[PDB]
Amino acid sequence: DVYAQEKQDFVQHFSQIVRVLTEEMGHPEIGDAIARLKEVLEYNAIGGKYNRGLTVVVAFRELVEPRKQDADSLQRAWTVGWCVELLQAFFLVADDIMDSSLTRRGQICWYQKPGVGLDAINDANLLEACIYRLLKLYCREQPYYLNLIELFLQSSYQTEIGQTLDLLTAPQGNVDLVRFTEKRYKSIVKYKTAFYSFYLPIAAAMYMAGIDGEKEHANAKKILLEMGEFFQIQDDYLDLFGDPSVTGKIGTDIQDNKCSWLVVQCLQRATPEQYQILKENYGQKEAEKVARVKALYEELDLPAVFLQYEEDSYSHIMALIEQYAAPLPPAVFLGLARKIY
Amino acid sequence: DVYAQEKQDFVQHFSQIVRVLTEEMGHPEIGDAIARLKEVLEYNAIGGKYNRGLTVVVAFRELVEPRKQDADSLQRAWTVGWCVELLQAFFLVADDIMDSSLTRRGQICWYQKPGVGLDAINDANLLEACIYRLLKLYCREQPYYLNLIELFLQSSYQTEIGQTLDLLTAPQGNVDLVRFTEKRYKSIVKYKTAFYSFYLPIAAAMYMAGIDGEKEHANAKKILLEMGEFFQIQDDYLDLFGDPSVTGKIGTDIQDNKCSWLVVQCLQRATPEQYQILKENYGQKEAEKVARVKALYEELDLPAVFLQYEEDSYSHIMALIEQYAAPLPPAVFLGLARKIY
Ligand SMILES: Cc1ccc(-c2cc3c(NC(P(=O)(O)O)P(=O)(O)O)ncnc3s2)cc1
Ligand SMILES: Cc1ccc(-c2cc3c(NC(P(=O)(O)O)P(=O)(O)O)ncnc3s2)cc1
Repeated sequence: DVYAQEKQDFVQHFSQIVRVLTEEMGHPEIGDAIARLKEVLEYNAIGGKYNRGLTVVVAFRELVEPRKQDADSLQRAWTVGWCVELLQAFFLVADDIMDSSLTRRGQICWYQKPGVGLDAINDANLLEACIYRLLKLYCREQPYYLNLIELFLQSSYQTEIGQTLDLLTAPQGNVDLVRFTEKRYKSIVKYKTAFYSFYLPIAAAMYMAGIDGEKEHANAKKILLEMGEFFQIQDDYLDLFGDPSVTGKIGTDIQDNKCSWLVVQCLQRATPEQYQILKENYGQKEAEKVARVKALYEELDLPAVFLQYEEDSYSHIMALIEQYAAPLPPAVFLGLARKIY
Repeated sequence: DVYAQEKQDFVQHFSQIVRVLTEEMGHPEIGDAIARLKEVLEYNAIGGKYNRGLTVVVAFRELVEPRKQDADSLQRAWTVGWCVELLQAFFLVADDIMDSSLTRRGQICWYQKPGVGLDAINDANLLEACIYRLLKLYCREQPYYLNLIELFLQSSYQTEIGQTLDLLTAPQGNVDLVRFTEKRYKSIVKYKTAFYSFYLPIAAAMYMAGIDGEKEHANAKKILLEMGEFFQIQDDYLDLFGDPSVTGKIGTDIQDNKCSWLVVQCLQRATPEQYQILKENYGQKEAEKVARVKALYEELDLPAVFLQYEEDSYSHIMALIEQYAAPLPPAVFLGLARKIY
């Protein structure tokens, strides 16, 4: 991976991110808050694979004439990559509280730690605020400063809108399948995950590289939102049919009344007898009642529909790279495609 | 009031704010989210006196040569005033959840409405996001655009930091009076309320007027943070000794283990017998155990200490206006002083 090359340099820069967000050394009065902020950063922004933030860095290598990769330019790319990870950490701390999740990456969610609770709401907002403090501290003089601020702000808004739509669509506690439509599913994915996950990191790299034209961004967006769509559809598939060792942790999507790609397809493909069997069994705790939905999906050959979808989507993404990548190097999109397929 | 003059024009502009944040008319997919956003705006940003947002407008009249008050400049001042109110609504929706409050302005807190609950966390973040959407929609071309974005972002961070400090200082459930010190109290007030309440609206007016020098801002800040300090100390006093009719709703500060100005003074002024009587009775539900703290304050003549403090603070604020207002018209600060004293 072009990712395992930049990784150590990215994780090591985190120490600097933290030092600089804590050192408010002129103001001793707020010392205790700043220590809490340190703890929030370290618990919530560390632990994952850093795919989104690393993408900022990789794409920045690929886009900027290598003679303009002076030590400070890369300082800035590492920082902006960390900004994407902090935005992510803000979303997830807050989502975990809204979902009443227990763990995140097999670790206890921050709001469930003894003594944190709902104070995590302020902590989450502090994660988000750290983004603009870093952008100012590192990128204030740069011609892309305002472009980046607007990008991060816009990425928050799109994600929050998507979250609202998700929350209206699948309220934990209300089995209503009439809400689970293909259009709604696509819409949730695009706003809630694809913009920040796929558009944001590439677009940030673009602006840092001086590539600020609206059409270029619109062109990169069209490719990258499609990738985000596929990426989430594959997550929904693996959640149930992923070999749970190769994958991670067993999936709870059906139990949670999620607007999964699977239930969406199931509903489109269903005798009126089938819809009832789903109305009855979907969103339940009972293992044998989730084993029964798994069998209704298997019986509808949705794994084959998925495999069929994964191939079609792969050709489509390549047609899109062909058509919309220029004048960015196609490898910017292709590295991403390779990681997700 | 120079405030009751601009008020109707400010409240009426809210309809436009809302129309423009809802009309995402090109994107029908997100219709349901946008309707939820409308409901969140209307429930949480309407209902108070609009003192902070109005200040933006009043100060903008006083600061800009009246020949530069074309209909669009005032559109923008009304919008930026509404931005300050939305920032406030973000803080309060989120604080109410963190405090487990029941009502806000005798009305049911948004997170306690049937069907909202912890989804209010996303709603709060949407309130905050609306600020930057309005700034973009109305002020994108203006030379003060970036200055305003940074001001709002900085005001969020200061407030969030203050909130952390508050939460560490007075955890509901942990009677620890060793944390309640004058320095800590002042620090909480300055970060948590004074910056957004007093500095922010004037500073926004300043930038819109073209007054962007760092020293001018530092000068206005020094006056305005002092006013914010007094304003909060007066709130803590009225909370207990306010005639509850003239004031509003009876005060629960002692019950809630708050870092009130009153307990801070009480602790400084206390035989070691007194400290025990406070250690025992502070933070309790029982009416007769809150009636007992009220009597320990009365017995220490803290109402006289307050009256003494209010006079000293009034002279100090006037000395500060004299010294630091120039070259802004002293009336910018004096209108505020008149409203709070
Ligand atoms: C921009 C960008 C680039 C790559 C990714 C990928 C995430 C991911 C992935 N994610 C897994 P993880 O590696 O266990 O985090 P998940 O935790 O998101 O369910 N697992 C396997 N391959 C990939 S590729 C996500 C976003
Ligand atoms: C910038 C600025 C300007 C004026 C104020 C004032 C708020 C306020 C006030 N606030 C009362 P309210 O009028 O009942 O909102 P509170 O709800 O804040 O406890 N009550 C009486 N006078 C004043 S002056 C606050 C901030």
